[PDB]
Amino acid sequence: KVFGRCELAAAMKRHGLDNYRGYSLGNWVCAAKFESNFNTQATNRNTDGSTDYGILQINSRWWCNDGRTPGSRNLCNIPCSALLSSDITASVNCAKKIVSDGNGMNAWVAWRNRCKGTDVQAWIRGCRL
Ligand SMILES: [Cl-]
Ligand SMILES: [Cl-]
Ligand SMILES: [Cl-]
Repeated sequence: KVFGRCELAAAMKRHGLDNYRGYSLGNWVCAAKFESNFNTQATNRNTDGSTDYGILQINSRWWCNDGRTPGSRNLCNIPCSALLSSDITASVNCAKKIVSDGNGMNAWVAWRNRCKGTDVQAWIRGCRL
């Protein structure tokens, strides 16, 4: 599924992400835009052999099991393929654990490089939330 901007903002808000650990909804929408272009099916391979999965490009090195990332952890206790669903629930619950980990949303490289310190409220402008 490729979410529309406001559609995803609403789904994210419903799943408790608005101001979760202090990060306004715009931050989350911005992150998803640059991580996956709002596509729940996005996968991308990393140089170390891990893979990033779904709307928030959650990494098999730490957070999910894909059975092909030697030495990795599965801290969200889910198969990586569950992060590719049209329903964002699994990605959101895992994202809550990631963002609580210590470095906040800096865990998402695209958030740090493209969203952090920007006018993130523009991502939710005009949306019915
Ligand atoms: Cl915002
Ligand atoms: Cl593995
Ligand atoms: Cl959803």
